[PDB]
Amino acid sequence: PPADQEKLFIQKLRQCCVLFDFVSDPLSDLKWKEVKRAALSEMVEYITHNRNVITEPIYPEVVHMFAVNMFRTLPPEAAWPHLQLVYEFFLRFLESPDFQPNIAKKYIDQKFVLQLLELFDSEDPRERDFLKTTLHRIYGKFLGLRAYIRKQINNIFYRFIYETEHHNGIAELLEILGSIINGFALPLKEEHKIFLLKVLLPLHKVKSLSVYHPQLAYCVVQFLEKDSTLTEPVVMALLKYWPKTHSPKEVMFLNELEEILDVIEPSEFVKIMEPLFRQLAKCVSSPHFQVAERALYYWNNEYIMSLISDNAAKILPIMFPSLYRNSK
Amino acid sequence: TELSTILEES
Repeated sequence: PPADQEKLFIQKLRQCCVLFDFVSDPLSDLKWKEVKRAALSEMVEYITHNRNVITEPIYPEVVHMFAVNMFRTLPPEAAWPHLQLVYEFFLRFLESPDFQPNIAKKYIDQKFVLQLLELFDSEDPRERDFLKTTLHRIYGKFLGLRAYIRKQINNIFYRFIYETEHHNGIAELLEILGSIINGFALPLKEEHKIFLLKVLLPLHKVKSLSVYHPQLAYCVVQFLEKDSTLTEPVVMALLKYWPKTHSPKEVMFLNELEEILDVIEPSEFVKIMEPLFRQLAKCVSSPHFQVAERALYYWNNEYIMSLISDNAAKILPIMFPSLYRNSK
Repeated sequence: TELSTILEES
């Protein structure tokens, strides 16, 4: 009945929107940073454990407090203790069982998720981890934003492939998409298939592939476990984007290629087995021992030897030409 | 943080 408990919550949220920086007096600055850090810690534990505290007027105050503190200009950081508490408070706000997306959708709009994506270019890996979790939760709770979030993530990827070729959050964004792909509907819609062929595959061309390669490979494998039909244009694309210059970079392609073979269908294997083992034979005879060791590890794979024993008439003449011939 | 699966459609 009395809004004293709700009014104090709104007071402390609005108090955290004061970007004061006292300067001049160092003691007053430390006192201000303390009371803001204390208020944030108080609200974090309050919203996590107390029940029925997220009332309807609380929603616009939380989103405003997050926007005033987080949506800033990225430096080219000593204020991280405050930033981390705001990420934690917002995450506990989204994860609360009392959180109602029907109310927060009025304030978690497209303009909000756009400014949230701009923060993924932060150089701080701790910040990108909080952004990764935050956007993953917004996607899963706001169906009216899922189409927009997928569209804007692609715009960041198209710019990263054909323009700037510089973005520090490529790995975190790909980690989010891996959970969306794992839940894709039965007949993969055309939007998702165009995303695989024209976004995920061209991501192997960028020079900085070594930074987001584990995440990129996971999205490619999950696409083939949903629809095995896409195995042929994926494998042929990796062979196209394969580093013709023998370098340690092609060890990453060998890992992605075995992870694909672990989920490939037999009927889909025979359609690309010849061009694949022709590249694989080039790796087992490569001057770089590190890439030959990784290729020779394919024989240790139990499932891969089964596909070779079933296609020995065509695969063996390619791997060991001095010992096996072929004909009609 | 491994991120749980997000179902496209129920």
